[PDB]
Amino acid sequence: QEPEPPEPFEYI
Amino acid sequence: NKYLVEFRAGKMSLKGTTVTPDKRKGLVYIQQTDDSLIHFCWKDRTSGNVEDDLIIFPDDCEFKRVPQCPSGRVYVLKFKAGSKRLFFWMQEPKTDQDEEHCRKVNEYLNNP
Amino acid sequence: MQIFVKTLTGKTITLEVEPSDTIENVKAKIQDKEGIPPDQQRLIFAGKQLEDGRTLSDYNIQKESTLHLVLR
Repeated sequence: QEPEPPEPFEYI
Repeated sequence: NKYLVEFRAGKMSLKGTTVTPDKRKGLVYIQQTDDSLIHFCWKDRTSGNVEDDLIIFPDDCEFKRVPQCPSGRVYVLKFKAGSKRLFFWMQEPKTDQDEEHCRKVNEYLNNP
Repeated sequence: MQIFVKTLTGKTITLEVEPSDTIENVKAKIQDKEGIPPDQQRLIFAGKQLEDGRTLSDYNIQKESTLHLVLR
């Protein structure tokens, strides 16, 4: 099967 | 046209400070064209459309792991020419090869 | 503004340009310097091939940028 999307994260 | 490295990944969006993902089953790869140029592309595993195709020269980019994402295996194709950051979350089933793919990307982009 | 074009063989040239300038206006400047027909010029920046008819701003190219100049 296939992973689930990542949760939005701040980019720093 | 043979590929030089391929691996399932998806895309993400960088809004302000905030990297938002994309849901499609995509694939990242590197392809050498008949005039020798090195392309870094991403295509929709679903439709098969190639949405991204960039010609990359040594020192253009780094392909790196993103530490701020715990919940995914987020990588960024980043440019020294500016703020062009391109985000991808690994969609491979097994993490075993995340780091080999990251290395071989960087290798073919900078050592073609 | 000041920008640079570097070829693969390593030859660098310095150009004075505006962001309004069109890619063909840039290949003309390169020709006047090196003698290379624009039809033989490919200019790539940040992984995008710069198209005739678009401008340097369209690709948000800024001062001190280096354009990759590949010959056909």
